[PDB]
Amino acid sequence: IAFDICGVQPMNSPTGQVFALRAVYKKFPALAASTQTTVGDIYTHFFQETGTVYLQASVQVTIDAGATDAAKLDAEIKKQMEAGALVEIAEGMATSIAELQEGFNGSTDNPWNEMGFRIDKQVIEAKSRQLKAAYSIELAQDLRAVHGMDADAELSGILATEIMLEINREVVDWINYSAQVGKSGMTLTPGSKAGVFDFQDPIDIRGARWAGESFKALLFQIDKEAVEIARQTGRGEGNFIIASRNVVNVLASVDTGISYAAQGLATGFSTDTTKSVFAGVLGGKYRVYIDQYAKQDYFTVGYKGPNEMDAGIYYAPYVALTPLRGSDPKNFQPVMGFKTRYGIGINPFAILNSLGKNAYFRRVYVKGI
Amino acid sequence: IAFDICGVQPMNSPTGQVFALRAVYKKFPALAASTQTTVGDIYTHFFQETGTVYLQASVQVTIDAGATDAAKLDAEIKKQMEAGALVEIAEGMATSIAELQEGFNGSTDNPWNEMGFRIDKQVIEAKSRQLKAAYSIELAQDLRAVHGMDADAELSGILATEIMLEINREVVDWINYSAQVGKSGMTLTPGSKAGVFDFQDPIDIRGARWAGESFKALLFQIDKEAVEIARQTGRGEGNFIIASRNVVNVLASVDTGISYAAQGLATGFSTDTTKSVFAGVLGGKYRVYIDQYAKQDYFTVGYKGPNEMDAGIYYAPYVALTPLRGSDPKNFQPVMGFKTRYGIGINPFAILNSLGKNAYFRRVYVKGI
Amino acid sequence: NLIAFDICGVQPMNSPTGQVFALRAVYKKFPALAASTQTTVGDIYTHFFQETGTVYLQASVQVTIDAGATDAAKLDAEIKKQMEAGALVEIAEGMATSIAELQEGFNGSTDNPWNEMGFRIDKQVIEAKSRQLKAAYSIELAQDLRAVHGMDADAELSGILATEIMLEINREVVDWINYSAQVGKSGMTLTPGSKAGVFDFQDPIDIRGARWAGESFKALLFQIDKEAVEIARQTGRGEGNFIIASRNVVNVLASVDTGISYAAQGLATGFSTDTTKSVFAGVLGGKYRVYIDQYAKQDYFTVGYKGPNEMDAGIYYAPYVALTPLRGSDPKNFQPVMGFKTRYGIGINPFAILNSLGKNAYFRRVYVKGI
Amino acid sequence: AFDICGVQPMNSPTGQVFALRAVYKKFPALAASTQTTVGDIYTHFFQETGTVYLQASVQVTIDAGATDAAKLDAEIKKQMEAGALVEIAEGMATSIAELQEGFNGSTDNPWNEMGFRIDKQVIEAKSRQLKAAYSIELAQDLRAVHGMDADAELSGILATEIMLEINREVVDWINYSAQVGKSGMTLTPGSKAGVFDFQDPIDIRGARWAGESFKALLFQIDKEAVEIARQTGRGEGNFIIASRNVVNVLASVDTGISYAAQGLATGFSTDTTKSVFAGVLGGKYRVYIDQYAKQDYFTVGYKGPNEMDAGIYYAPYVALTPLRGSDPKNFQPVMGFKTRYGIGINPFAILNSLGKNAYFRRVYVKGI
Amino acid sequence: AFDICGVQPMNSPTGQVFALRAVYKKFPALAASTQTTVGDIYTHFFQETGTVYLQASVQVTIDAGATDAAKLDAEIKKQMEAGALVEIAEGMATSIAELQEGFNGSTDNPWNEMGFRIDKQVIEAKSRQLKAAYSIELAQDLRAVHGMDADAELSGILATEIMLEINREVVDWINYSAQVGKSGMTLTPGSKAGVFDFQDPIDIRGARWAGESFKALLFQIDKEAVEIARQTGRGEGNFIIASRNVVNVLASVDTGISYAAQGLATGFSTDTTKSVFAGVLGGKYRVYIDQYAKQDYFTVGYKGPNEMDAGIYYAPYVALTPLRGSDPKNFQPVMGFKTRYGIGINPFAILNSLGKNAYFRRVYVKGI
Repeated sequence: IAFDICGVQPMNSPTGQVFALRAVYKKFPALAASTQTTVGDIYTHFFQETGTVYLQASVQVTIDAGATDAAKLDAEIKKQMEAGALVEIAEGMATSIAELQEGFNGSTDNPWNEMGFRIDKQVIEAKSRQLKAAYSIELAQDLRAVHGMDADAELSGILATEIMLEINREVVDWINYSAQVGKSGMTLTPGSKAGVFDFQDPIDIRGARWAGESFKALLFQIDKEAVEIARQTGRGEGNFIIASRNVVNVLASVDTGISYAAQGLATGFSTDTTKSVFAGVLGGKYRVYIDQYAKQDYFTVGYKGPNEMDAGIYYAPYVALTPLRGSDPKNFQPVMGFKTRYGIGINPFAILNSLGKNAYFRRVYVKGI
Repeated sequence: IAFDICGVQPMNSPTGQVFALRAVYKKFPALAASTQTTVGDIYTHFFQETGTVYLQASVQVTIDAGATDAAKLDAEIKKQMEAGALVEIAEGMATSIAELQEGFNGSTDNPWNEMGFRIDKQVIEAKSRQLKAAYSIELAQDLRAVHGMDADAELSGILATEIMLEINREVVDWINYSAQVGKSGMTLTPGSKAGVFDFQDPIDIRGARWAGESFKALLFQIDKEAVEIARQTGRGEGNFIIASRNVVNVLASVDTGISYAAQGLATGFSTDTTKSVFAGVLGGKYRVYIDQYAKQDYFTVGYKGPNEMDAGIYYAPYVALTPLRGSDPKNFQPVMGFKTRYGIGINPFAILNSLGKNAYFRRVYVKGI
Repeated sequence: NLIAFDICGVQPMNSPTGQVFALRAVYKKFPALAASTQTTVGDIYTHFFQETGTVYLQASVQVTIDAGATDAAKLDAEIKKQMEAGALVEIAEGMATSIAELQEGFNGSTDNPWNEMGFRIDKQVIEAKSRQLKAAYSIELAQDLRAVHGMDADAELSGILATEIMLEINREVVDWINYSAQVGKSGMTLTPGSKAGVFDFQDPIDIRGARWAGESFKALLFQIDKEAVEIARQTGRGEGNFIIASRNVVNVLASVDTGISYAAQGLATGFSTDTTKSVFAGVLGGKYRVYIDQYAKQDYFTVGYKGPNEMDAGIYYAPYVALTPLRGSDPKNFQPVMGFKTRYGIGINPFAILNSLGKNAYFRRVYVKGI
Repeated sequence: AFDICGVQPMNSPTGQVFALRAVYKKFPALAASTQTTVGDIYTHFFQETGTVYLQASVQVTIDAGATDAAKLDAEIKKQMEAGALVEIAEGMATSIAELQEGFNGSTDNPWNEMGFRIDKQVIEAKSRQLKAAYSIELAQDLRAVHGMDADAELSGILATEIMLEINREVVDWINYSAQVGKSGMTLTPGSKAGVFDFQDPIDIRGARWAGESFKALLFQIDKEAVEIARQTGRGEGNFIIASRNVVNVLASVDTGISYAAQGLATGFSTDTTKSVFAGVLGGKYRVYIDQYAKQDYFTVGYKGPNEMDAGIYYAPYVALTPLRGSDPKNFQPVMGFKTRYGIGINPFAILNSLGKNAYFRRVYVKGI
Repeated sequence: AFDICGVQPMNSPTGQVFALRAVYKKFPALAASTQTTVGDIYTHFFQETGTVYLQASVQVTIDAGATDAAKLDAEIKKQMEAGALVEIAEGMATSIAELQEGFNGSTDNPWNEMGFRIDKQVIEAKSRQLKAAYSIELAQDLRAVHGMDADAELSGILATEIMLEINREVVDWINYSAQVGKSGMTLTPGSKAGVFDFQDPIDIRGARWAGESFKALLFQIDKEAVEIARQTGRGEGNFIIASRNVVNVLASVDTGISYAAQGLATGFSTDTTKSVFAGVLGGKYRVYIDQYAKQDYFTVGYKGPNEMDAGIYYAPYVALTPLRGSDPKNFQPVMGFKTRYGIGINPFAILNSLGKNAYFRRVYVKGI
């Protein structure tokens, strides 16, 4: 039943389609020897080391007029930077120019720009899941005769649960195939291991002591992943986490009164285990699932809007729990099960071109728990 | 009453039977010199140190075509890895291939959809148990004369308590016998001692500082056992813990106010002791009961579903607390006593097929408390 | 003014001599593992290692243990490897029980296996043992206590003395508890680096490597729980329900778990309005009802068990007489006396004072150093 | 992102907004042989480090033989070490000015204008507009396949995008005009003059782990808020505009300063509600997430209760006026909207906006 | 405006206020061969680290063969370790003094006295005035454009400013009459005699990061508060007046000491109302922001329940009295406000006030 998690847009035919709100997808004069900068303006300089900077003047200062040697010029600029005379910003300076130029050169013309979205569609097959039931008469006969049980019906209900669990696994698995590698690039700590959050590694845990602090550090990496999702998808920051039992046990220990075992269950001695759902209030940024089938130890930060076209992944059921019945006359032993067909969708990002591309999701390997 | 964690059903006739819902029960091309990786694709390489890792490309980078020296290749791969160009993931690869291959050329066979269960039944006798009061007239005369007591009325309450305790012991005993050795196989720490958790052993306690962290390390092993139960049963994570008083007190010392001492009785100066129930729920997940008769010191993790038929162990009280009364003329001392006939059951897993074999339970010996 | 025996049985007398009752409890060839043995999962074999005697090993893996290991040293080596591999698992008494039940259960019979309730239940005779005190005071104070303070003199002395005799009998009970208590932190309750009967806060072993007092104090509690368990096991009645401990120990215990003891904040706020320090401090961890031994001689605590039944204490006191007055004067100086006598009788669960000293299963005493 | 600025809406371009624009002593030298008077202040230029004022705590003669300035400095240094002379700067500069005014005070007629100029600006109701630009087949399929409202939904998206762009623009002007923060008056001498680097021991003041480090940024924020208070003459920063990284950091401290929200915390896909403020940091700064942050930064700004006390203005005239049509090159549908509002700024003398806006301080952030 | 001072409001200039102005051991040596007497206190000079005062708990003979001061020190030290001899310094001086004073007590004729003289100061109702200078066009536009009462609202600003300016002036005088804080009795030996540098281990008592460094300032504040009690004879500092930076520092320490008036922040600057105390530092000192702080600093001061125990007096005579007219030279309207109040301090003797007033101690701040 792990479909609330994504868009569904159920099909009424295989191939068969879903929709997604796919996104559309520094010129400063000079900072130079003998030039007096003007306060509030910005000048550009290439340092002999580490490329260029863009510095805003706070001080109207003439910089080393005799510095025909960049080494001297660099030194004076550094002194002026220390002085606060000249201050470095990078992309933000690009912005100031863009705003400066468009403001001063603004005109009516007819510059209707576009919503930042391509908006697109996919044709998907109603991919199915199932294998043969094979159950006996005698069993069914005694379940009813002994306890008044509905026999086959109960067995069927169990089976139906197993179907949903297998689907849930597939949905999650697809997230974890299409998801981009998290804790990478824009989301790395300079001293990191490039993709693994190692609780025993001071860098990943930002120098944390005690489980309290290192656990918060994990959530911090999660916040970073959510931001990258916003940066690449344009739909806002990551809105959910799917994670291994180890990860949730850790995150559950952050903010304390957040993740639940649905302990009313245990209180009553396993009254309804509901092992298909989530349980809680971690932070306030991510909806969350406890992946009981996690192969080892990881988390993935995802996103989902209120609109079904704003998932980045889709579950579009065509056939669900459609009963299959029969028997083999050689012994008349019965067949009871269900057929299903649902198919998946994945925002294009242009399965081979989905693997490692899905900007709505970032997958991180977890170590050290 | 141990009968919170077993199936009951029960029997209105010995021989006689119970039901049990029994279970039916990394290939990448290469990461090598001169190969330009493709973003999202996964490449494999065995390092001269560490061994094989699998890295997922984030960057379309040629891995040093001149790195014909495996040492040089390791250096280049490591460099690209540090760069975040190639990121290490472990289980992620195992699952990625499985879907890639199945998706690409999958099929359906003749999938009259199933549940991964055989579901079966076991015939049981109403195995008896019985106790005798074994008391004298002289005692009875004075309990009445001295305290105004109803003599064997009290002995009866004690005796009844004693027989139900013995029954409860038998349930626990069979769980402990049926349990597979825990902290074994899939649940071992490489430096571990095979089936025993030793609080003085830095491996078992994961380098823990003082009792606080060490006690939590025990909790950690318990969760690992609970998972193994889910893996083998196909039903779910352990729902209860049976453990020695030492272990329960240990578990009670971490994960806050879970296990209760029935503090109202302590406050009132032993108005009762009520030492006959589950102490509480560990992690909000496992009901934990005290093994009042533990042979050594230990814990057992077990699973119990909502269905009585999903216990792994069964108890069927056809006859219980039937009083006996009389005298024996040789000493003419009174006769008072109790008898019961309940029988036990196991999930057959084909007693001979459950001792040290039953998937529903895992048992670990505990040292060092 | 309190008995401080609210953790023990009374069974009061109607005559000296005099008696109490107590619910005294009544009180398989695993086949040798050998070279070439093909084990079977769940089966248990006996193995004698050249070092440290025997173990019992359960198969987790259906494996042959080196048929060429005719040398016990080789057999041990293969076994150790199989243990490292998780193939073979060591448990001792925990196995003895499974073999016993399988064998006894399978080969059982209706016959006549009626087992007894696990209780003997017996009685003791107690004389109304007496204790007594005198005021030993002077008349000149009685005269001026009245003239100067408006005091009732003798009346206050009487109250003081009555208090003292009650405190002294309560002290006597504690001494008997400590006398009879078994030594705690002993046998079943020892760790490998332990010191047999004493918890030392300056000893890294006792504090289990604790960081500062918070953790060290908790370590003391952990030892207390272990004591409670051993008591439970030996008496067959369950975990210790109360603690008697010295001022230093109690203050330590009250420094953890936030509110186990009453601080007597009403009393303190009002500047010692009525101290009544003859009362239980409160409940440790919500588990043990704890009383302060205001007369502790060394520094210590005793953990003990008490059921709801007066016959389930392990120690008994049967008040026959209390505060019977004395009045007179000593002609050697004609100074006055006031006084009291009590009579009560005490008992101890038989546990067979000869069978009491260091033998009383309901209690475990541990000394504490380093506070 | 207009509830953090004055609005003063237009009913005509040009058009204008109003703002509460603010209007905008020889201590005797200490010398050799001079005995100080306790509590008195003297001027002294050290050969090394220049001038300080020296306050006497001790009535001490400063080495009558100290002809050489080097000797005079040495005796002063010794007297300083001894606590006899205390080295101070501007607190005294004000003390003497007030002392002197007291001394030379006179009834006269010293009426002084409250320190305000109070002024106005003429503004153009600058327009903005976006179009749907979409294929008809898409719209036909959206409806035909799932009963979606097709072009109607695109219209809703577009209206949203326009509003987001307007907020974007307001932020961009704030970050155009904002002064450079973590500079001047708000620097630690060992700092990088404008960038807060979480990997840099100085910026984080040697903080132990993230908790303390995150607070260190909030401390820098308070320093910025103060500089704003000082320069505007109206009060400390009241709000923050920041990148998600910065907001997430600040939201990680002080338990509940940001919206805990706990309704979108463990479960699945109900909403994202991405149209609101993150909360109030420290109970002081209303904070909004810059969904278009280019790299990683934040700005601290002041906003008073009056329309005239924002330092920046947004004056809506026209909103979401629809466009409908098609592009004949392929006859594909067009929908869209146009708005008009216009902006303003405290004059501060966009010529006088760039890097001059006293109501705001912009800080570049890295290392998160 | 200030109102944490004595007010004793005047009904005339000159005109006066009152103030409750302040008036302002032969231990036996411990020695070789001497058996001590329990409870007695002996003095001993160790060859190293000066002297101690040791009280006998044990009647022990201190090594009669210790004729060598080095041996004597060793035995004394050992008996001290033994608990035989217990060390206290001034506490012993007090105990022996009491013994001596009690023992030799006599009526004689030293009737003692409250250690006060109590005095009076005549003060003028010093005036202050501000102008409006509002133009006609401004008024026409504020009414025409926003429906504003123009001059009336600008007047509210003007009146507020004269109130604030006086409040500022009162504080300024406190900051000059105050004695140098972090001086003498309140210094760390390695200090700079009056400035607290949050980056300097000496001032921050070895503290790690801003958290503990900031806490170290609280320590210095408590030291100042004590010095005030020591010299005033009336009590320890009760309040802190400090720069925004310092108040923010204090706010960050122990958290609940001061508040943002976060309801105003929450409501988007409904008001700022920052004319009241931020809170109470540590639950001990009421703390308020000097929004006009010149550099960066804090002053610790004492205030008794009696107006005459303030150390500073403000005795308002005239306040916020409006000016009305016009000026035909440009024919613009005339508005403004005036006050009269008068101030003074208790010097415990600005000529006799600067750097002298025991009620207050002022410290410079660096390194935040």
